[PDB]
Amino acid sequence: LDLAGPLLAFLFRGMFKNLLKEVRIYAQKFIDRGKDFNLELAIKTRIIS
Amino acid sequence: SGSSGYKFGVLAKIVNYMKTRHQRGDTHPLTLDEILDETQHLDIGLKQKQWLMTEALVNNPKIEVIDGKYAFKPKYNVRDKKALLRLLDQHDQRGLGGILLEDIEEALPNSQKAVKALGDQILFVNR
Amino acid sequence: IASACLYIACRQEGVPRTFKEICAVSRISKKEIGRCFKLILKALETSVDLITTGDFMSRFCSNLCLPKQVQMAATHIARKAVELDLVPGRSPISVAAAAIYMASQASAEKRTQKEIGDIAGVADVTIRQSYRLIYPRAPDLFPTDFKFDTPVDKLPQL
Amino acid sequence: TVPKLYRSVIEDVINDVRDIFLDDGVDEQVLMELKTLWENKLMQSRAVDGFHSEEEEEPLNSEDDVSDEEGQELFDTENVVVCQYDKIHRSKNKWKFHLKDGIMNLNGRDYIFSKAIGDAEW
Amino acid sequence: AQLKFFEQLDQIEKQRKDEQEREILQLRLKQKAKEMQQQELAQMRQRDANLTALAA
Amino acid sequence: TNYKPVANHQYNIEYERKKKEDGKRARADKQHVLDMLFSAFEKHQYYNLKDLVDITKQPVVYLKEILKEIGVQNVKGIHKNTWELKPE
Amino acid sequence: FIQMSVQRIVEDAPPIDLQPPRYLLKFEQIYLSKPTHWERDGAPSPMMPNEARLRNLTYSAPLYVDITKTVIKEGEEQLQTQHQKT
Amino acid sequence: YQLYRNTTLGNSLQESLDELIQSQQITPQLALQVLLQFDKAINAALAQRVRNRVNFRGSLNTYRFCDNVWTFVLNDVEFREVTELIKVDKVKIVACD
Amino acid sequence: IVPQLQNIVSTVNLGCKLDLKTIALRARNAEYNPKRFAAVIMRIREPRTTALIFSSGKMVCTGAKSEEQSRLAARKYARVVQKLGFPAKFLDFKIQNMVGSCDVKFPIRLEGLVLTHQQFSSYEPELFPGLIYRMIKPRIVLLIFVSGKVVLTGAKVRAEIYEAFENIYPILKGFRK
Repeated sequence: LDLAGPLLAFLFRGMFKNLLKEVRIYAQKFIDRGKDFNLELAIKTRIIS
Repeated sequence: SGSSGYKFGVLAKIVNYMKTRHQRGDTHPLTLDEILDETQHLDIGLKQKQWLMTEALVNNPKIEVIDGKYAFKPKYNVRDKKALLRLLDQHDQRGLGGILLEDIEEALPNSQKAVKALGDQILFVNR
Repeated sequence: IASACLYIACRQEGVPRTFKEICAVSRISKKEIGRCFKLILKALETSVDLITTGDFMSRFCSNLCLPKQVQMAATHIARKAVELDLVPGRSPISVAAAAIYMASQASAEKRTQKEIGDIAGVADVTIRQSYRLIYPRAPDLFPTDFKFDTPVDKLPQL
Repeated sequence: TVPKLYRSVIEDVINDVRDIFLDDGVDEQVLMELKTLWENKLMQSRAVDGFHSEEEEEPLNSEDDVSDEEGQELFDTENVVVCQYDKIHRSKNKWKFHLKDGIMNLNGRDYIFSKAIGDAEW
Repeated sequence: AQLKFFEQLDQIEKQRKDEQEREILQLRLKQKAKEMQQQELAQMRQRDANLTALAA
Repeated sequence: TNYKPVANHQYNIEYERKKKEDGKRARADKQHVLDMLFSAFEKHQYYNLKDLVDITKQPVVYLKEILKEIGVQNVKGIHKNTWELKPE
Repeated sequence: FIQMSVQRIVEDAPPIDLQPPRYLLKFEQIYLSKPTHWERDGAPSPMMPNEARLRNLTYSAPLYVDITKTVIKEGEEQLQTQHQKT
Repeated sequence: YQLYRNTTLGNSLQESLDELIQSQQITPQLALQVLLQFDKAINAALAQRVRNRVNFRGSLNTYRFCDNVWTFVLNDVEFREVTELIKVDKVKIVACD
Repeated sequence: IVPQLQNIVSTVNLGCKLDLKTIALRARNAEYNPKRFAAVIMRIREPRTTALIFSSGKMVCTGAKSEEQSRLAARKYARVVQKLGFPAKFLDFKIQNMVGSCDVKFPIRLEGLVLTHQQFSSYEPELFPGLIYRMIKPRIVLLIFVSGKVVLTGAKVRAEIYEAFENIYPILKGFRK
């Protein structure tokens, strides 16, 4: 019988990988410019919430 | 770098200069040493000058030498800019495939040529 | 264009936000956003209204975790100072930071000027000059209904 | 140390170009003769002491003058300064010069500066 | 000059050794690349040299 | 979670770099640029236009006209035309 | 799940490297906060469940993490940053 | 830089090489190779030899900028080196990046 | 109060091709940087003016105290180019910008001016301390400060600068502290 917390954890893992993918795309664009990189700009608050 | 003498592209520049003076309309027979003096490459060194005559001039595929002095590699034909109407008269040769790129450098500007072409019976079709 | 329009929209809403906050979330520099903001104002024919110190005061005090009474006292000091014109042609954020520092020093929960300066975004030296200008009339600026852990005469001067 | 630096430069250049002379086939003795000639000229000048020595549109012309003469700039008597500029700053007519690794020939003497600041008004 | 002529032959023997490194693998490529890097610097220096002669 | 910088740090770093270094220069000394193009052509039969832009400070548009006179871009059967010296 | 699983998921994450200078990001300690609601002024107010039903507020708690940023310029020089509670 | 070639030490070396070319002791263009080597040695020596740090006050007469090279004409300029003070009516300063 | 001219901006076209490198080397007090601009900068000590030199021959003069000084400086620069061997003519000379600065000598309330004329004056304290005022009748921008210094710029003619200041002078007196 699945508990509520593991079901939430499985979905949270899916949100976390989507957040990591967004960070990589933003970082790749910043790396191509070469000006600098900001992790806070790369992370997306909306995807997890 | 294979075989090269002094500054790279000097041999190609010498061929380009030979074409440029003909387009300018000042035509004179020039020896390889005379061309070097004109291009200020006279102090290219004895070995480099010897290399140009022995191998670099021979290497060019379309280079033509009339006798004592070499002739421009790009265009064997003189840029007369005359008898174009006679070339047009024979449609078998289609004007000998005449190109406006060859023209406009022979002795006249494009603006003068465009006015002349419209006035003349000769017309130009560019695919 | 989006950042400049957002600043104009805050003015239309009646709840203005600091340009520096817009810069924090925007790659574009403040100077370029400001130049675009003038162009958008002409395009939409939008009227210009002065920013309100109170809206800025609440967010900064919450970040400082200052008590509500201290926040009310700081807002009263800034409002009184602008009417008195003790500070001439001075931006509201600089005046607000000096008022917050004065209120905090009087209160038990004192906040260092440099910490307030980082939260406000104004230079610490700018706050110190503003504080010196309003320091002589600082007891008058304070609301009558306030409790002072430290007296205005004994208040530290920076 | 300016004379010592110049003598050190002479030794380094001769040693480095010795290989080039050997490749050309020029005799090493001729390279030594070049080194002697370079040292001898410095002794003759006496500028630097050496260890080896010790051993309407039409009337524009009507508004004539108002231009400084170009000839005045070059007389060949000017003090010679060779230097590298980190940056040059100009405000209004005022000029600020930042220079590094520069040797100045002033009053027949050589002065080397790690860095220099020059303020001038144009 | 006869001695200089076989001195050149020793350089040709070095080129044969260079062929041996080429089959193993980069010395010949490195030497040519270094000369090209020097040429770009030389072109900038040549423009500067004319100015120094003109100035004095 | 809220901060108040006057400008983004990355933007200022780029602005300083832009003032410190100018990518290309003006269209001058076409003959000097032509000699540099000849040097690249001597080194390799075909030279990439982007590589040539790094070599010459001449604007890409002016450089293309000089390249057109002495060379024709070639697909090489892989598209991505690369400038090569004219056989003529 | 909230106390341990959320921390474990970020802890068990491969570092993301983009390059050729390489920027490496690592998610380490997780920080959590009591639920707060942001007003129009932007001043946070602690969420109340009865109040949340009345105003149709969503009951949620802000999530924070510590990110360590290390960048190599290929010059054998490494720059390290310590972002916290992002 | 080739500016260092135009110095009293550099000029004497250039003329000595020319004398060898005149006698045919050294093959032509050998002097140019020596000058290229001289530039590398002089630049390295200037970069790391160390020197006094000094400041000067002066009046600028003319400025020339070409090929990223600054040429300045200085008039009535006072140069201070440590304790010593230098007064010269005319001085020329050339700066190369 | 009378506005005092600070800068006279004039454009005059020589109408002949100019070699920028040759002009910079031959002309005294001339600096040319190709990357920064295509303009060769030449200045003369007697009149404080800046000259921009281009292949077209259009020349821009800025910072002249008076219109006569700007024309005189342009004539001097053009004749120097004529000495260099490039023919110089005065063609389409015009004064693009005239700048006038004056002080009312009384403090002015920026907030009051914004309330009466939000459309005429747009002022944001954070972007700049000084109020920015634009008036439809005169083609110039007026700067109003707590000190009361007024800067008028962008007017084609001097008369416009004086007219704009006189038009806003009663409004400034009304907002005097």
